[PDB]
Amino acid sequence: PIVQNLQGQMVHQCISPRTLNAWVKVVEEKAFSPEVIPMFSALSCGATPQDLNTMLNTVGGHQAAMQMLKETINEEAAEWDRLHPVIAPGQMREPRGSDIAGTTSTLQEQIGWMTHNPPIPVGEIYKRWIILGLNKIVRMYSPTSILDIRQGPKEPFRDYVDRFYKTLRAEQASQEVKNETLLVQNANPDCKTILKALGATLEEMMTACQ
Amino acid sequence: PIVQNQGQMVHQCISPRTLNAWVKVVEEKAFSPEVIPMFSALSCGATPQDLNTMLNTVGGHQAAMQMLKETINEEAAEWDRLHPVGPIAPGQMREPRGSDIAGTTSTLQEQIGWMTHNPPIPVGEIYKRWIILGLNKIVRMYSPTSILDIRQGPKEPFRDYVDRFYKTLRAEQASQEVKNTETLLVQNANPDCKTILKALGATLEEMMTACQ
Amino acid sequence: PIVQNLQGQMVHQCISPRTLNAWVKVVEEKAFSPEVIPMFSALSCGATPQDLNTMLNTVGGHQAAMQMLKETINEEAAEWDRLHPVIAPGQMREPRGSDIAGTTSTLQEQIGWMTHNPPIPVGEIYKRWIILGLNKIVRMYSPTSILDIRQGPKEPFRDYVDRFYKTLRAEQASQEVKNTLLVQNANPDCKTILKALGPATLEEMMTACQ
Amino acid sequence: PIVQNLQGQMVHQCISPRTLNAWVKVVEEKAFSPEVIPMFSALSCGATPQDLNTMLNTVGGHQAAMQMLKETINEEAAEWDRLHPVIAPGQMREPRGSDIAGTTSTLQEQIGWMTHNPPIPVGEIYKRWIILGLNKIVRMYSPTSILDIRQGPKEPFRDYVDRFYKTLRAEQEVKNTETLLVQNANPDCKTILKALGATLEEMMTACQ
Amino acid sequence: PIVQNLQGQMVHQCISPRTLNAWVKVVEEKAFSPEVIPMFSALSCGATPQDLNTMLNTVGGHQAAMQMLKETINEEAAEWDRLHPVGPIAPGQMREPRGSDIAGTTSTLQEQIGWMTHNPPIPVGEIYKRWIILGLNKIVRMYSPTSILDIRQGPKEPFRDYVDRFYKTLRAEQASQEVKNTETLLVQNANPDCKTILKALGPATLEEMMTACQ
Amino acid sequence: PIVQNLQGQMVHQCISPRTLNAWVKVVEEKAFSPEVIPMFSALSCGATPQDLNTMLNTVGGHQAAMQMLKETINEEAAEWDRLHPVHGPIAPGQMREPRGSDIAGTTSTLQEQIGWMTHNPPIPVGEIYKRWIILGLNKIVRMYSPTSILDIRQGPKEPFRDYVDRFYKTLRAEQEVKNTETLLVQNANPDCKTILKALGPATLEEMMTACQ
Ligand SMILES: COc1ccc(-n2c([C@H](Cc3cc(F)cc(F)c3)NC(=O)CN3CCN(S(=O)(=O)c4ccc(N)cc4)CC3=O)nc3ccccc3c2=O)cc1
Ligand SMILES: COc1ccc(-n2c([C@H](Cc3cc(F)cc(F)c3)NC(=O)CN3CCN(S(=O)(=O)c4ccc(N)cc4)CC3=O)nc3ccccc3c2=O)cc1
Ligand SMILES: COc1ccc(-n2c([C@H](Cc3cc(F)cc(F)c3)NC(=O)CN3CCN(S(=O)(=O)c4ccc(N)cc4)CC3=O)nc3ccccc3c2=O)cc1
Ligand SMILES: COc1ccc(-n2c([C@H](Cc3cc(F)cc(F)c3)NC(=O)CN3CCN(S(=O)(=O)c4ccc(N)cc4)CC3=O)nc3ccccc3c2=O)cc1
Ligand SMILES: COc1ccc(-n2c([C@H](Cc3cc(F)cc(F)c3)NC(=O)CN3CCN(S(=O)(=O)c4ccc(N)cc4)CC3=O)nc3ccccc3c2=O)cc1
Ligand SMILES: COc1ccc(-n2c([C@H](Cc3cc(F)cc(F)c3)NC(=O)CN3CCN(S(=O)(=O)c4ccc(N)cc4)CC3=O)nc3ccccc3c2=O)cc1
Repeated sequence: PIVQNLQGQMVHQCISPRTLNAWVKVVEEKAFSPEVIPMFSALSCGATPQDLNTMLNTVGGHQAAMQMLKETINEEAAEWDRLHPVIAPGQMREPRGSDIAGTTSTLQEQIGWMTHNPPIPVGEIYKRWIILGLNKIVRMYSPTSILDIRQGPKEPFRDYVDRFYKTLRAEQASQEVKNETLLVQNANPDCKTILKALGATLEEMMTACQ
Repeated sequence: PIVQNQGQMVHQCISPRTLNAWVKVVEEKAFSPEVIPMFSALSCGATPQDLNTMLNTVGGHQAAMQMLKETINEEAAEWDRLHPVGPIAPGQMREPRGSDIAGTTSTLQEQIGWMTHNPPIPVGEIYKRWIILGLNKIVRMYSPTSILDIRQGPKEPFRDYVDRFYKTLRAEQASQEVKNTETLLVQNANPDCKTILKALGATLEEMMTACQ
Repeated sequence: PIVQNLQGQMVHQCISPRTLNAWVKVVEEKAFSPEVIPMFSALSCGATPQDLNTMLNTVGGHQAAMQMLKETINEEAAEWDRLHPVIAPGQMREPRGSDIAGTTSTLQEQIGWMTHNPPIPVGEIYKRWIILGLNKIVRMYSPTSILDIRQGPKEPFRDYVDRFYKTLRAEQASQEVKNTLLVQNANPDCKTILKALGPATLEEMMTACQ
Repeated sequence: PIVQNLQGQMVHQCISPRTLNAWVKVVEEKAFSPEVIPMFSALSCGATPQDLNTMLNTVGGHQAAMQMLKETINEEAAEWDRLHPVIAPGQMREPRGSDIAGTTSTLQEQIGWMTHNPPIPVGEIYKRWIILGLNKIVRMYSPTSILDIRQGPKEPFRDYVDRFYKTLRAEQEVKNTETLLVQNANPDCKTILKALGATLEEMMTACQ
Repeated sequence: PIVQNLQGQMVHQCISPRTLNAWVKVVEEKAFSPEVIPMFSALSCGATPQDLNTMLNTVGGHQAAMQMLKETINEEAAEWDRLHPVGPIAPGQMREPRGSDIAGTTSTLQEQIGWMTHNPPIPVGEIYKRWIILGLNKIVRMYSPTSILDIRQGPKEPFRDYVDRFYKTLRAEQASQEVKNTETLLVQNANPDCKTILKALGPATLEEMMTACQ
Repeated sequence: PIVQNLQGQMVHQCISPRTLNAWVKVVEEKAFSPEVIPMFSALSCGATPQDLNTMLNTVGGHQAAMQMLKETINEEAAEWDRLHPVHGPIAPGQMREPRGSDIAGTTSTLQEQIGWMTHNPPIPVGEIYKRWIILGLNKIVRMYSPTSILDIRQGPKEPFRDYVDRFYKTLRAEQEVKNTETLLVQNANPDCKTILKALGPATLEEMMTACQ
């Protein structure tokens, strides 16, 4: 990553083993559950594109997902190249899409762009792209539609809701589309009665159905 | 988080140690009360971004986490009432709205600016306050039993009963005036103990010795 | 905690996850075995009262013990307030009992008191109180009286002694009061052997009975 | 490794136990699965040739692979010696192939070359060679040809693809994908896939 | 412990949790096997007497051993007090430590640091450590199950195993390494088949004896 | 060990618990498999002779091996004393030449050891002693090696790769004399030996493909 020495300067560090291991475990244990994204994002704090490639490369298995991911990166790099078409000796060049994915850039270039003032945050840009791709995967790997999350007849409301919102987190839509109407619909009769009786916070709905 | 290098205050990444610690806490302890202090400790120094990171890494408990978002909305709206916010002065640092504190509408730089500025606007600590509010409501929610239903089993050692009593009591939300203890504790004691305890006019230490 | 930067200044750090986890494990694994006290004391090296509260709060279960602990803290804070009753703008105020327990003080105050020269070691004072309470608990949680630690007829002396001293460690009295019963409670075969020596090191007694 | 002190200077550190253990575990758990290469590369960030030797030496087992590896290093060192044939008192000498593998160089030389301006990145060069050898091994240890990765008749497309690309990784103009993937798909899917002109996302939706 | 800041000065740190845990595990896993001593010594690198007390206090169980240990410390502190007797101290100045100051009983942490970091150092940490290690040796011998005399090579026991037992057992026992000075009782206690073979060589390296009996 | 402070100076550190534990585990898990040597060498990066003694002392069990090791150290210290005999009473203040036993950390203090190592030019007593220990560790590894390379014959149902793995593992335990693809072919089973003999004495890669 790039991080700040107790002096003041911004310097390149290696990825820790702690971070490497953390990432592999995440992927091993949690597949492409949604909470992988924030965990990836956190574990890639400071990351150069090189570090992001390292991280993705250490993922074995899920190679369909990872090819899908490469496709999503191609799309976003091509779009970057549309919006910013691209040389002076000594000076620092503008990065193409493929420079951001760390394909055509060297580490030094990547550091140059990131630590320059103002920064070209190629790490953060590539990360944005990877996270796009990771969302598409998470939805892909999502087993069940939110429509098929119905409260079991002997299912405590809380459990149902847990499933509801877990499932909902996996899917991709405007948070307008994601914004407690299907929650009530899919509730079981006993609860739906109780919930329909109110005009309500989730806290209220969960108390009411407890 | 924000922490101290030399002498200057600087942004660090969240450690993997901290991330893992938080996930484990939530995996192992659900929303047992001791999650709150553990969250608070593990979020020492945290920017709102770090707090979001932490909450995002929680998979499962998504009902709780939506409940949490609601509690944050309530407190942000109230913040916006108490501190209304033009085009800001160029260069200068703007007043944060509620949603800036939850790290929704602020950038990391803004968040750092507010926290490290002198005097500090401790957006990290404010958001943390809100999250902890929400976490308490959840802990009460996830609490299975009312303190009224904590009755000493007929073959239950007093100490165990008390452990349950106070564990259960910790889960519930009220002024410690309302929680103020050694009245329902005695009531709910089993006969053998209730006799012994009623005999005294007493510390918990004394009650536990007496019933041992 | 408060600890020293490689420069020289005394500065506040967060509690490490390592320390948090260490403390929880201690309590999970060892309950209120006596060796919890020194382990708590070590893990609270440098601690502000805030850190001490954090640590105690992370203990789930043993809530009877922890209420008992709060009572012991009340006693000692009230006594502090007896011995030291009692504001100037800018200046640093004298801490009441409840300021030491971190109830009524802010972190800044706590740091102020501790890092001031001369120090008001509120961390160390509160720690003293907590350790008082922890001793009362350890005695409480102690199953057996030292009087009831009798060497089994087929029990190796060393085991007996191990039990003896473990049990003895749990109980609360001046080490004058703890400073005879080891020999008394020994089984006949050993008691003969031990009585044969002139009121002897433990090493000697354990060799003699081996 | 060679890494940067909070001051600013470049200095030699020992390999951490964390790194050593990490590497051994990788090799124990993942054998010569492809993701070992990037994991080796990451864990050898900063490495002197000495550190690279250390790392390879700590691998017990897979001694066939490791001899194969030595052969690949010989080839690349000999080639280095062809392309750069090879002292002034005080001054720093040009490294032969065997100096890069850390066989004939001392640690000091290795540091000298790496930290000199401009750098002679013997660490990175040797690493390049090791990674060459590691690829040959990964292909060796690969059980199945991409030709023999056929979608089972009751195999979900995603699983098939996972196998396809895992297998493909073990073996990029030549690797260039959405031609043998379709060929080897089972009938039901091949129909559906042939119907499109397509991203993998699209193909996987279509076959789901 | 006392350790050196990246500047240059010597400063007190807390004991790490890593160190605490390490010590407890050692004692849990390895009891009073001999390799506990060097492990204690290593884990107590830099230690103040306070840190040494902390470490010993975190040991639960083995309380017989730990009382034995206290006795050994009393003996050595009393002897210290004989060899270095100690008025009201000069104001400001640093006092001579009694035995009980070295065990961290009567000294404060500040005193302990003062003694250790002063030039020349009074290495109270290292002295107390010396005492603890004395006591730990007596314990290790105590907890040692078998005498070296009773380590006889089994009739179907490979020599190497026998030797492993021999020297493990020998390590547990306390005498001058003159008294421990090896390849005499090792041969005696060897089983017949080996004793023949070993006696055939002229009083030989251990390597040679182990090859010969393989 | 001796290592470099982020300033620039060379300073003594304690051995980490991480390093101690690492070493013990290595020895527990891997006995005297050959890869213990490089692992020891790595874990003893920076080591004073004191640190090397610490490390060896923490090894319980394998006490035969460890006595064998002491013998190997005696041999090499005596030889050191032959090649470098020691000067009267030493110059006051000045740093003395180390005898063999000073290098094994038997007769030297830590300060002396640091003095020798950090002096310019360095007397690398750590590295010298390490050399000796590694000599002894090799003799042990060969000792603890169960099988001769001659007795590594490819099983009739043994995949070549496995055979080779055994071959070279075994060979590592025991480089002109070690120089290889001659006994490897000899000891191959008939089916493979045919195939391998067909190629003109070939890389190992080629031999392993051919026999796969
Ligand atoms: C498409 O965007 C890309 C493509 C490549 C990289 N890239 C990479 C990426 C990082 C990566 C990993 C992922 F899991 C998912 C991602 F999205 C990104 N790794 C690789 O490409 C390595 N790698 C080899 C090729 N194949 S394959 O199966 O044989 C194959 C062959 C042909 C076709 N058509 C399809 C697949 C698998 C594979 O992994 N590694 C770098 C390492 C060192 C320096 C540079 C790079 C760099 O640039 C980065 C982004
Ligand atoms: C309610 O206040 C908020 C709202 C959003 C955030 N927020 C967040 C928060 C952090 C968070 C996590 C919690 F578990 C609980 C909390 F209270 C806070 N997480 C997310 O938004 C991620 N996320 C996706 C959306 N849903 S959902 O189920 O599809 C869904 C969709 C619509 C409706 N109406 C209900 C549910 C689940 C989910 O998590 N992550 C950020 C990351 C990067 C920058 C910014 C942010 C930021 O702003 C923070 C506080
Ligand atoms: C008794 O002295 C005290 C009392 C409270 C605190 N204190 C604390 C303490 C620290 C603590 C934890 C212990 F396990 C044991 C201890 F002795 C000390 N914790 C709490 O107050 C948290 N907490 C909630 C209340 N109860 S209860 O069961 O509902 C309950 C209900 C009715 C009655 N009458 C009594 C108790 C349990 C509980 O835990 N946490 C702080 C955090 C942030 C800033 C400040 C504080 C601060 O001041 C510290 C010392
Ligand atoms: C081939 O290129 C080389 C050759 C040697 C080294 N090298 C090394 C290498 C590192 C290494 C490890 C690998 F797994 C794979 C690699 F490719 C590279 N390790 C060793 O040499 C150790 N080692 C000895 C030789 N054999 S063997 O079985 O006896 C043998 C003998 C004859 C024949 N024909 C076949 C096999 C096994 C063995 O392991 N260790 C160093 C350590 C200290 C300083 C220097 C060195 C250095 O130079 C490095 C690269
Ligand atoms: C004998 O020399 C000593 C005596 C006491 C200490 N000492 C200590 C020592 C350190 C220690 C631990 C060991 F495992 C072994 C050692 F050798 C040394 N620990 C204790 O005192 C704790 N402790 C309490 C007393 N008993 S007991 O069973 O009730 C008991 C009762 C009656 C009789 N006659 C004998 C024992 C058990 C016990 O454990 N802890 C300090 C902590 C804070 C500041 C100071 C001290 C300090 O000075 C250090 C050395
Ligand atoms: C021969 O070279 C030596 C001899 C001794 C040391 N040495 C040591 C060495 C380090 C060491 C460990 C090894 F596993 C193997 C090695 F080769 C080297 N350790 C010991 O001496 C510890 N130790 C105790 C004695 N015995 S025994 O079985 O009772 C015994 C008694 C008599 C006879 N004849 C045979 C065996 C076993 C034992 O273990 N520890 C130091 C620690 C503190 C300061 C100094 C020293 C120092 O000098 C170092 C090198």
